[PDB]
Amino acid sequence: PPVYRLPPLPRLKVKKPIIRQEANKCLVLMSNLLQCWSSYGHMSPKCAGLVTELKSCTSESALGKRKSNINYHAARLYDRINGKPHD
Amino acid sequence: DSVMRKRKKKMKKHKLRKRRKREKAERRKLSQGR
Amino acid sequence: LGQSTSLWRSSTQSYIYGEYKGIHIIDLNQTLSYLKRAAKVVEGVSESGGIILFLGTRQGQKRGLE
Amino acid sequence: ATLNQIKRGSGPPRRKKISTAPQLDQCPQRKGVVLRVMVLKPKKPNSAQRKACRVRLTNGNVVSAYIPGEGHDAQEHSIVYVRGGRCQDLPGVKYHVIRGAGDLSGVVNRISSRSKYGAKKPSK
Amino acid sequence: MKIQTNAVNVLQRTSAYLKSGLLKETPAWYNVVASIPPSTKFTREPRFKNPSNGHIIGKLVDVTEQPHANNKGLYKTRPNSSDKRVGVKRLYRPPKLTYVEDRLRSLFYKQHPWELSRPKILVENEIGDENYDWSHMLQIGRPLDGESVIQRTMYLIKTKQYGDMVEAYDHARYEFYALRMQEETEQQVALEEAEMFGSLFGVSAIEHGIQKEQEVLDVWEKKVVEETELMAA
Amino acid sequence: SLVKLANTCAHLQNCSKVRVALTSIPYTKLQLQFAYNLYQQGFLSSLQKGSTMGPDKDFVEVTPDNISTRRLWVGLKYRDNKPVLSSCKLISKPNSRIHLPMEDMKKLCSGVTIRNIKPLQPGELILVRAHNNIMDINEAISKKLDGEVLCRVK
RNA sequence: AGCGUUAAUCAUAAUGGUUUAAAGGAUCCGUAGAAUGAAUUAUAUAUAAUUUAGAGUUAAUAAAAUUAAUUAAAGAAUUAUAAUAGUAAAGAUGAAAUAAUAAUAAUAAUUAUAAGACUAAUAUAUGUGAAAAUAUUAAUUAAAUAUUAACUGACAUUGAGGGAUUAAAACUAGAGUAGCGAAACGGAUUCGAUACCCGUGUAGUUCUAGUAGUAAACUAUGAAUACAAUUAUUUAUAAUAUAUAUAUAAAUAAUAAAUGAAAAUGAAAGUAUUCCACCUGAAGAGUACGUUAGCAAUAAUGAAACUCAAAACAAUAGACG
RNA sequence: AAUAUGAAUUAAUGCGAAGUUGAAAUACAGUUACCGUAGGGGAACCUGCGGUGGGCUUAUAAAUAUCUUAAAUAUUCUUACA
Ligand SMILES: [Mg+2]
Ligand SMILES: [Mg+2]
Ligand SMILES: [Mg+2]
Ligand SMILES: [Mg+2]
Ligand SMILES: [Mg+2]
Ligand SMILES: [Mg+2]
Ligand SMILES: [Mg+2]
Ligand SMILES: [Mg+2]
Ligand SMILES: [Mg+2]
Ligand SMILES: [Mg+2]
Ligand SMILES: [Mg+2]
Ligand SMILES: [Mg+2]
Ligand SMILES: [Mg+2]
Ligand SMILES: [Mg+2]
Ligand SMILES: [Mg+2]
Ligand SMILES: [Mg+2]
Ligand SMILES: [Mg+2]
Ligand SMILES: [Mg+2]
Ligand SMILES: [Mg+2]
Ligand SMILES: [Mg+2]
Ligand SMILES: [Mg+2]
Ligand SMILES: [Mg+2]
Ligand SMILES: [Mg+2]
Ligand SMILES: [Mg+2]
Ligand SMILES: [Mg+2]
Ligand SMILES: [Mg+2]
Ligand SMILES: [Mg+2]
Ligand SMILES: [Mg+2]
Ligand SMILES: [Mg+2]
Ligand SMILES: [Mg+2]
Ligand SMILES: [Mg+2]
Ligand SMILES: [Mg+2]
Ligand SMILES: [Mg+2]
Ligand SMILES: [Mg+2]
Ligand SMILES: [Mg+2]
Repeated sequence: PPVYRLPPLPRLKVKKPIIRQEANKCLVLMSNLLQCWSSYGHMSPKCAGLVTELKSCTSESALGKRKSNINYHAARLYDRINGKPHD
Repeated sequence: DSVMRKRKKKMKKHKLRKRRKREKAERRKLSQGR
Repeated sequence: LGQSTSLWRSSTQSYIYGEYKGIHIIDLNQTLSYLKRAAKVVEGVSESGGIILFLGTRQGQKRGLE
Repeated sequence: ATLNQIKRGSGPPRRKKISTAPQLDQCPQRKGVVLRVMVLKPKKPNSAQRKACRVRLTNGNVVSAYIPGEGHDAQEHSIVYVRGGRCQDLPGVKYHVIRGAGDLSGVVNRISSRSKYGAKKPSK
Repeated sequence: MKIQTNAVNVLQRTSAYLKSGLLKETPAWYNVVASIPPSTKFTREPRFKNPSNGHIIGKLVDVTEQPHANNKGLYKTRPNSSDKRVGVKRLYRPPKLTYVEDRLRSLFYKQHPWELSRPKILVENEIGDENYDWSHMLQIGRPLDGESVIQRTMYLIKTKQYGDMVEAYDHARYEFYALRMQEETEQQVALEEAEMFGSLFGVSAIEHGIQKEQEVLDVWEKKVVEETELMAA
Repeated sequence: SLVKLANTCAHLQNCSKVRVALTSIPYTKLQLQFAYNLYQQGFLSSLQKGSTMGPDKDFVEVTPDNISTRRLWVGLKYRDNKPVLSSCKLISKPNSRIHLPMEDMKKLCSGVTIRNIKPLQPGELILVRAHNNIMDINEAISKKLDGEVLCRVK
């Protein structure tokens, strides 16, 4: 296969350490409720428990719950892992 | 030439072109019949 | 067992015996002679009462160094 | 810079002189007649009022000559001798009127550097 | 990296200091270094033999040295393109060490994959101390493996009992097999004996394996349930 | 030829720079003579005929069958982390070839710049061709040979 | 017994340079060269006879389908016209308007004709070409790689003058003209807006035959030869016992050394040799005058006076956006 | 015929003086800047066409990893053992 060797870089590091955390539960519930209220008119009792669940979630604060360290291993091992020729 | 230095040359060339445009009728008069 | 074929400082060419298993192999008669020479100078400074300093930054080396 | 190129005209550039005073015509002084006598504004940024003059030399060509010293006696026709100095702050004047000789008189009450101007020795 | 003058010319630099009077007292090492001089001759030295094979590096086969006709029946009357190129880099680049035994090793483990599963200690005991007569396979310090076979093959080749290499290899293989079978029988019968005389083994190998699998499965199950729940939501 | 000589000099310099031990040169008469002169003065450790691939152990006669593949192998020389043959500047270049009489050579030897040659140095060797035979400039003076000032090694 | 000053002469850096500071010709071809250029021996730098290592010639065997010129095809769309049914907006922009937009029935949609001009992916301009250039398909003619075999026997290198090709714009004819689009006109924007945005859109862009010979024609790096330390990538060649690990070359990417004002160059910006081009402070100036060439625009050639002690590059640390 | 000097009027250019009109360039300089060329504009300039970088190489993750005697054995060992 085609290998791709980089040039000498200043610092191997992920550009942005997106953590990729899970979406909020309260937001999901709110979206579900919105979807339900699309159908079934304005406020029918099919979404009677969903609204209650949303209220329970968003009682203390609007959202329920409130970093990736990959730099350390890349930073550490860049100089080793290089195919940089000798001094 | 850097770009800054080139810009003086460019300006000179433009001025020359302008002069030539101005002195077209005069040049024509000078050229024909002498 | 020398470093590797791709991690070669050609400055060290005289010392190496040949390559095998994708690895330069150090001429060991040469190694022996240099070791003896080194050993003799180590002995000499110890005899003269000199300060010998053993420097070894790698992981496992500490105890033997001490 | 190849050997052949050098042979057919190439080498280090040589400069002798471009003559500081061309209008003087390869000689120490020339006599001239003053035409007008001015007061020039110097170049930036040093400022004064420089007592220059315009002089038609004997060879024919006309020249802007500086007049040194405190006091200058020069009319619109005075006999004046020009030498090849240069007034550095005034642009376009590359000459000095030599001051002891001609209708240009020696600078008055000069004690230091008297030969540089016209000044005679006071003689006690 | 440039060849450093200042690492090996130490005594000269100090001798100068001593001469000057910059140094009042001589170092401890000074006399010792004078007695035992450094190399200071950091050359690229050429090599003319491959040590493993014994091939000649430097020489060139001439047109006069090849009188007879070539493959495709053409007589060499001129030097070729490669015979004119100055092959100096071959003298200096270190030789690729080749052994006939490597090919035999490769063959053996192709023929016997499960010989790879027999663990191999690579940490050498005194290489000088050993003294193996390859008349037979079973040496004392050495275990029974493909290596021993190969050594036996080489011995046979040397002695010319089997002139052909392949036949010698086969013979060595057949010697090995009998020994392996004997080893296999030994362990089984020892196990049988142990069973007979009331020996008690707490964890058998298969039981151990099952236990090992069980923990992994338990780990998987909890994770898998969580994943299914996530998928549902 | 003189271009060849310059090329071999350049090659020698290159080899001195990187510290190779044993170096090939083209197999010509002038070149061989030059190499022999260097050896005798003490710049080369070894001098031996051989193939394009390496120096020859035994004698091999050179013919039209070999000649294209033939080569002159030469051992370089180092001492106390310094190469012996530092330089190989030639004097008579192909375009401006210079031919001195004996007096001019004497003057050069005794510290006089001649025909824009820096006069010869303490541990230097100016080689001189005289009737297709390369010599030291001092040797040429002694024998009294008006010759081409070939090259300069230090 | 002169000292000043002016006017002059000699010395005071080429023991130089041209990627980025002045300075590589747009590119090749090739004449002269009083330029340079292999091997061995023998004659008294040359002649002579021998060599094949440079440079060629012709085969054979592998590969490759590229670059020219010419001829013949293909394709998505675009605009225009017409029909169908269908309904009030459409198109545009930062937001708006003006317009061959639309209640004369559009726009969108579906069809159906025509016209030009372009060539999605593959694509890396990888590669190929002397350089300009060059990627839809096919054919024709031309030229092209490597290794072997044989032959020629230095026939070579570079190349002033010269010659040929040379993007875009421009020009002269004759076709062509969908889209784009200098100019022009109109609408916006703006204090103003001879602009940036939008709309009509003529030259032009297209072809055929020419003229012209310039571009940041750039790798801002002339051509050739010999040589020098490593690694990784591909590509091709040979052997290996077709798929392995090996030997070669070739290119590309990191470097060592070396060079360098440094940035950095890295088989050249290194070590050397040869040949050609070109530079010698900045302004004035690639201007004027003159000459040659062109249908012309213009192209080449190319001064001086006047005026300054400036002017320029690499890198450094800030401030600033 | 060539050369030199003069010429009403007229053009370029230099130096000084820092006035007016804009704000073209340097940062993404507020439309990337410049080369060639053509057309237009009080003036810098604007616009078309191809070229160039002396502007964007300024380039920096879709994440999960394994079984053999855990010790009366390894871990201790100071020229001993063999
Ligand atoms: Mg320049
Ligand atoms: Mg004074
Ligand atoms: Mg006095
Ligand atoms: Mg000089
Ligand atoms: Mg330079
Ligand atoms: Mg060029
Ligand atoms: Mg140029
Ligand atoms: Mg070229
Ligand atoms: Mg395409
Ligand atoms: Mg040529
Ligand atoms: Mg183009
Ligand atoms: Mg055109
Ligand atoms: Mg036309
Ligand atoms: Mg428009
Ligand atoms: Mg033409
Ligand atoms: Mg032009
Ligand atoms: Mg040009
Ligand atoms: Mg181009
Ligand atoms: Mg370095
Ligand atoms: Mg140099
Ligand atoms: Mg680099
Ligand atoms: Mg003239
Ligand atoms: Mg012109
Ligand atoms: Mg006349
Ligand atoms: Mg007049
Ligand atoms: Mg204003
Ligand atoms: Mg602009
Ligand atoms: Mg912008
Ligand atoms: Mg601006
Ligand atoms: Mg701008
Ligand atoms: Mg603006
Ligand atoms: Mg406009
Ligand atoms: Mg443009
Ligand atoms: Mg910029
Ligand atoms: Mg940049």
